[PDB]
Amino acid sequence: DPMVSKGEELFTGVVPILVELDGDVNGHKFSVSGEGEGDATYGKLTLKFICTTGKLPVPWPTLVTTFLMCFARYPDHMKQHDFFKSAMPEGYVQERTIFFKDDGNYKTRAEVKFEGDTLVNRIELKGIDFKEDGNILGHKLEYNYNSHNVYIMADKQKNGIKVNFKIRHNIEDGSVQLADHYQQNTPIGDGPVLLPDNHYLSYQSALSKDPNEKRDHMVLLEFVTAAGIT
Repeated sequence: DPMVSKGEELFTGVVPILVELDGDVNGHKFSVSGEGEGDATYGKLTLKFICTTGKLPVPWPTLVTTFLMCFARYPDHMKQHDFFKSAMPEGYVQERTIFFKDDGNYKTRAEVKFEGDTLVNRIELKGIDFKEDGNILGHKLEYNYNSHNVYIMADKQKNGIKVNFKIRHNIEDGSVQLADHYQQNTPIGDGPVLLPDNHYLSYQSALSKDPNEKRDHMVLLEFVTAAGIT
């Protein structure tokens, strides 16, 4: 399929990645830079993020979703449902509202696209209505991350997709902070895109620290595999 071919030819090997985020949560301003690489053959991403403005005013785990679904491994039987690669190289827009149960919300807008051989994720994040002493602004969230399925459906009328899912972040008292994600993606280009049957992406995410890094940062390892269309 010459369409399926165009995304294979873009993602076949290891692709360098750059991430840039500008944040404002309750007027707490911050900037994060990320670098690393994806290998969609293995559904694999390796990234390191640095808060370049000092202390990150929110927990790192709250940002993991915001900080690359074009790097999903879609099994061979499922290549015709891979919207994300299909939008490339022109890229797509990923928008979210993320409602933290009993606390504030994030509204995110991202542009995911190639800048030459580099896959780039440019993000703006605005957070509003947080409790200065809640789980988020009071940094009560554990530095860890659970596995989660993410459910994709077409949004035919917008030539794109909608994605809905919940993340439960562990609190340090042993309870969980719910983070209910609503998402929409739309291609940046005017060309055809692959619009998927309902399926899901399975995520595993491991958070770590770079022993020689003094800035406030996060090392993120993610594996992402499409499923749910046998």
